[PDB]
Amino acid sequence: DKYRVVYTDHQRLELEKEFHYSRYITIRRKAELAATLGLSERQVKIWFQNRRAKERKINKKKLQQQ
DNA sequence: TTGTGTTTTATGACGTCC
DNA sequence: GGACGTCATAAAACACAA
Repeated sequence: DKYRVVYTDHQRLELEKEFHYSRYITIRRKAELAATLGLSERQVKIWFQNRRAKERKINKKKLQQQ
C-alpha cells in the first residue's frame, strides 16, 4: 500500500504548462502526455481535475471585494 | 524543533452527456 | 456505455511562527 507519491518538478513543470493551454485534456493529449511524462492516464486525469479545484479555490479568494 | 496549518496525491459518491 | 465532471475527504509531504 502506497497512499501517495510526489511528482518530479519536471513532471509538475510539464503538467502545469499544459493547464495553461487548456484547463481540460483531450484523450489524445491525456495519453500523449501520460507516456512522455511516464504516468498512468488515470493520474494525468485526476491531476487536471485537482488542478482546476485549486484555480477555483484561488479565484474564490481573489474575490477580496474589500 | 515542533505542532499545526496548508498543499499535494488519491479514492468513492453521485451526476451529466447524444 | 462508459468518459469524464464536480465533490467531501484522507493521509503523506511540506512550510514555517512560537
